[PDB]
Amino acid sequence: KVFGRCELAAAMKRHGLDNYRGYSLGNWVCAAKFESNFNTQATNRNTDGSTDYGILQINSRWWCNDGRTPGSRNLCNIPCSALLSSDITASVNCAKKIVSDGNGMNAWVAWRNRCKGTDVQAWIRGCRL
Ligand SMILES: [Cl-]
Ligand SMILES: [Cl-]
Ligand SMILES: [Cl-]
Ligand SMILES: [Cl-]
Ligand SMILES: [Cl-]
Ligand SMILES: [Cl-]
Ligand SMILES: [Cl-]
Ligand code: NA
Repeated sequence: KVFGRCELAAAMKRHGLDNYRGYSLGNWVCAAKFESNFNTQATNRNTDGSTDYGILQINSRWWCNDGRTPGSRNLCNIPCSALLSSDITASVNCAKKIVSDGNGMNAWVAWRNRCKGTDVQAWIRGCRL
């Protein structure tokens, strides 16, 4: 599913990502935009053979199992394809564990390079929330 901007914001808010670990909702929307373009079916292989899945491009090296990432972990105890559902519950819950790992949203390189230090609340502007 390709989410609408405010549609995704509302879904993330509902799931408690708004100000999770102090990251206002706009951070998560901004991140999702540059990770997946709001597409739950997004997948991208990394240089190391691991793959990123879903609206928040969660990595198979550490967080999910895709049957093909050698010497990887599965810290969110899920098959990676579960993250490609039109529903985002698995993504959001796994993201809560990631952003608590110590690095915050710097875990998402695209957030650090494209969202961090910007006016991220602009990503929820005009949204009814
Ligand atoms: Cl947009
Ligand atoms: Cl694997
Ligand atoms: Cl393969
Ligand atoms: Cl594991
Ligand atoms: Cl959802
Ligand atoms: Cl933090
Ligand atoms: Cl915000
Ligand atoms: Na894995």
